Amino acid sequence: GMMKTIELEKEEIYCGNLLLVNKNYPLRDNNVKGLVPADIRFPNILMKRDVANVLQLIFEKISAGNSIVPVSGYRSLEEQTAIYDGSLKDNGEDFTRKYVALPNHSEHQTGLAIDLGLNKKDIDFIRPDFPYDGICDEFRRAAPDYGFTQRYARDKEEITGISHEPWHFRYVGYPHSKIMQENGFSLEEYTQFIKAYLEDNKYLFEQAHRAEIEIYYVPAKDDKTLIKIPENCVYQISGNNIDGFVVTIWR
Ligand SMILES: [Cl-]
Ligand SMILES: [Zn+2]
Repeated sequence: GMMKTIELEKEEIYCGNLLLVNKNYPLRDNNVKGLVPADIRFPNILMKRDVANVLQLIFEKISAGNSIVPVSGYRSLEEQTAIYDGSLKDNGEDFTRKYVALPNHSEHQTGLAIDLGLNKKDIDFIRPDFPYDGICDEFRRAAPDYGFTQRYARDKEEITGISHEPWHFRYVGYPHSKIMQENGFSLEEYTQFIKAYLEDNKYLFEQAHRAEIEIYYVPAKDDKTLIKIPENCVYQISGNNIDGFVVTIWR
């Protein structure tokens, strides 16, 4: 059918589900919209609306009931700064650099990241309990089917700059989360990987109808970046927070 041109300003590389935010690549757009409470039972834990909806789908699918609680979701700049400086004081500099993201380098400031914990009264905010057994592990194994990935694995510490965290999950959206799982990728790795697939060489994701999904990378131009899309497709576009765009096409 008809194709459609999308025109993107360079600053849109700093918006979207696939932002890479880490020590090297800071958040450059503090302007998160569509934050809502993740759950009636925790009004102070906010996250992006579609991400709260997805988190509810996962808890329903695994029958989590009340055994998993959200410990931290969206954090503003002032919250992250207070957490970092308070951890300097309580825990020391080595621990804090390994476990608390720098202000403006925290995925929590995007509304796409969530810290989860077993439901106890004894919950450590910085280290909540989220083991690789039982219901927490059911979540962990279901998560990539729904757009979530465990962000900081032990075998990727040298790449992520952050120590192993059982409890921290990041929404990137489907099928990206599933492709990362199949390949054992951290987000750092996936952000490089997808650059190998340009518009004339798209990555093809397909399960078993369902539907075919194509994904490709578009480098950002200095000014306006031009992307073509079929009117005959649901699509998503995200910046990668560095240098370009990932386009996802549902065929
Ligand atoms: Cl066109
Ligand atoms: Zn976290």
